[PDB]
Amino acid sequence: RHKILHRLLQ
Amino acid sequence: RHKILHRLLQ
Amino acid sequence: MLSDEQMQIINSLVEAHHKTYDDSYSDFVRFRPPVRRLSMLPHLADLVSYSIQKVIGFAKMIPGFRDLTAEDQIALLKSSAIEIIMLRSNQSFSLEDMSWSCGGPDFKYCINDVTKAGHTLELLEPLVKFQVGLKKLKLHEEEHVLLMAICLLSPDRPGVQDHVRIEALQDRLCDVLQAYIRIQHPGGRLLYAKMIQKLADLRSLNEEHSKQYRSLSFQPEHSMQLTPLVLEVFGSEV
Amino acid sequence: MLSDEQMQIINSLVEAHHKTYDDSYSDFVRFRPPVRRLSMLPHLADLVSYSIQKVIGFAKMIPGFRDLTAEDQIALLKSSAIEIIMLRSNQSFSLEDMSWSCGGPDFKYCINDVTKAGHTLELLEPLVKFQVGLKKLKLHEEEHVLLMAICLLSPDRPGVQDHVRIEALQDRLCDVLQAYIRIQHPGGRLLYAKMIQKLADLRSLNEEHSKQYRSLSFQPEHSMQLTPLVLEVFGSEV
Ligand SMILES: C=C1/C(=C\C=C2/CCC[C@@]3(C)[C@H]2CC[C@@H]3[C@@](C)(O)CCCC(C)C)C[C@@H](O)C[C@@H]1O
Ligand SMILES: C=C1/C(=C\C=C2/CCC[C@@]3(C)[C@H]2CC[C@@H]3[C@@](C)(O)CCCC(C)C)C[C@@H](O)C[C@@H]1O
Repeated sequence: RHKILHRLLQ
Repeated sequence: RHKILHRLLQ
Repeated sequence: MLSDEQMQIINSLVEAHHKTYDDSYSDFVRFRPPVRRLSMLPHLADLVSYSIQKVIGFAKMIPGFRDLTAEDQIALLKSSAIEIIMLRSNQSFSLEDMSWSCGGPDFKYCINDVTKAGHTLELLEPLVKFQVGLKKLKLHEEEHVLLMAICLLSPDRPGVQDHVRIEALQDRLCDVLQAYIRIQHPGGRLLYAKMIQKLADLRSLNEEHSKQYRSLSFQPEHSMQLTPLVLEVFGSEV
Repeated sequence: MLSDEQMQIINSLVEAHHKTYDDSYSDFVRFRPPVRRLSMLPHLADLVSYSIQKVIGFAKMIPGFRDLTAEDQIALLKSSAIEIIMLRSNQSFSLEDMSWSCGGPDFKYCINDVTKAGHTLELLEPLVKFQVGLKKLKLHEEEHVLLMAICLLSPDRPGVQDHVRIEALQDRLCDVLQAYIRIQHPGGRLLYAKMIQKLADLRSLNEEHSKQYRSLSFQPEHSMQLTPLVLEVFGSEV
């Protein structure tokens, strides 16, 4: 579920 | 479903 | 003449780009080294992964992007990432070499190097002609960054939900750009139209890249050389 | 005295290990360079990923492993991979430096370098004492490879189905090892017991590594620096 994208988007 | 492992195990 | 709101937008986008594009390219030494089958895939996988992080950072500083829902931010980045990378790479592209030159011979990428990452001329021919024509426009950095933001904030992407909000944001940036060219770019009478055509070219380049990325990702021997971020962004998950 | 079957097994395992452990370490230059937060995680992620591929290649040449079902082969590799890596790394470990020395100062890993990949002394203290005690056994390469195969073919791993088949295979290798020490290793009266204790130590090292890998993998900022193969092998999927 887009774990890296979510984190980088903060 | 362990796509890399399967391929490397041939 | 430009308003304080339009002008503030340009300031924000130029600073955002300066914060996320490092002209020294000193970080490139941290990538898996280039090797000149698919010998260049490790190095270019790291280059693209590093560039996705920069595009995420650029997007976060676009006025209004952060205010979108996380789902829309993801939808926009997944569809547009490869296009923004192709746009932003023009800054290292060189007409005399027909190559991307990133501060040193080890980080000079020619057409042949990219074939060594799995790509055929069906992608590399239009990609290089795209870089050439974009370089010939001799865009001001103000226009370069507006075009990246306009590309990013395109509402006609699969997965977008708040189409109306994103279209308004994109319309504002398009008006900034059209105005800027009118007042600040002499001889720019036909420039706005040519830049919009470049956005259409990117859609076709996106389509071809997705075909060839699909080939790579269906072979675990090669997909294992990618990075987690690349697999997530270029992946098909919803 | 050893039989032709036992002896053939030793031949197969030694050749398998020679084919999958390159004493020149020349491939290490292809990893993301070492940097001395978590500056060593990229380089050590690539080292481990490269090593997992070698352990897979070693396992495929163990007599009987290929004949297991794919599901059992995966179950064994996912549970044992980190243990085989810890075992096989003893060949580069050095008692005078208390470090792993891989043909050059850039590829010399001390305790401090490993802390720069997220690990605490709860793992590094037992790991280094394990390397020391294993190095003091001064194993013949025949014994070193038998111990890796015995570790790999352990039936008491989660997910294993054909427990009976894998136990028989492991019993055969244990008998080869015990015999070999009896006939070929002078002063090896207590060696078999000490090696089996090392297998128990590895279980505890495995447990501690899994805790600390769980920390790393739950933070996307760090898990994104791993490789697809590492995420798949050290991951919890079934
Ligand atoms: C990425 C950037 C730069 C170069 C970009 C290049 C040259 C090399 C080839 C590139 C990257 C091409 C853009 C897409 C293409 C590409 C089609 O093989 C990418 C495919 C990736 C692969 C893993 C499937 C350098 C600098 O300007 C920074 C900028 O962000
Ligand atoms: C991997 C090998 C070698 C060294 C291994 C080392 C030294 C460095 C630290 C290592 C790798 C440790 C074993 C586990 C540990 C480790 C606990 O941080 C690994 C954790 C990985 C991270 C991504 C979570 C060199 C050579 O003998 C080849 C052999 O296969």
